[PDB]
Parts: sequence; C-alpha cells; structure tokens
Amino acid sequence: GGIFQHSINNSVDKVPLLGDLPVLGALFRRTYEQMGKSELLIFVTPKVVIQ
Amino acid sequence: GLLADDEFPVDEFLNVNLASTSANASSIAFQVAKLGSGTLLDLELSALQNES
Repeated sequence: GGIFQHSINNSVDKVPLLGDLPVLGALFRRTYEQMGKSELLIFVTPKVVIQ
Repeated sequence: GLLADDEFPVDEFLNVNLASTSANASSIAFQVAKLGSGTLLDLELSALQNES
C-alpha cells in the first residue's frame, strides 16, 4: 500500500483598485504562495531458505 | 476656555467615524487647518480587498 498527498495555497491582499494595475500594481499588494507534496510506499519480499 | 484638560479630544473631534476595521486596511487623509480663523477639517478614506 501507499499514501499520496498534494496541496496548494494562494493568497493576496491589496488596495481595492490600484493592486490590479499592470506593472505598478506590485506596489499595492501582498502575495503569498505555498505548495507541498508527500508520498509513502510499503514493499515486502519473502524467500525460502534452500540450505 | 471651559474644559480643563486640553491636549486634543481626538475622539470627541470626529463627526463621522466609520473606519474600515481590519489589520491590513490602507488609508489616506487630507486636512485643511487655519488656526487663525479657527477652522479645521479632516477627511480620511480606508479600504481593503483580499482573495484566497
């Protein structure tokens, strides 16, 4: 078996009209972004001892 | 001359007090102060808009 996980977060807080201007907008907003990924696996292997 | 304590009544001064109540709100404020004829007037705007 195994388990797989993934997650993504984005967020913005800005000034109602200025934080959207094409190049100047970056002066009127804070931007946050995060991404995570995880993976777990379990294996098994038997063998008969042939002396 | 009537009241005793006089530095400024910042809370008794304001007529309309409806400020945007948040921690990330942005504002801007304009003033006209004479102090010769006495007149004073203040005006501040504040806003916020976020998304997630």
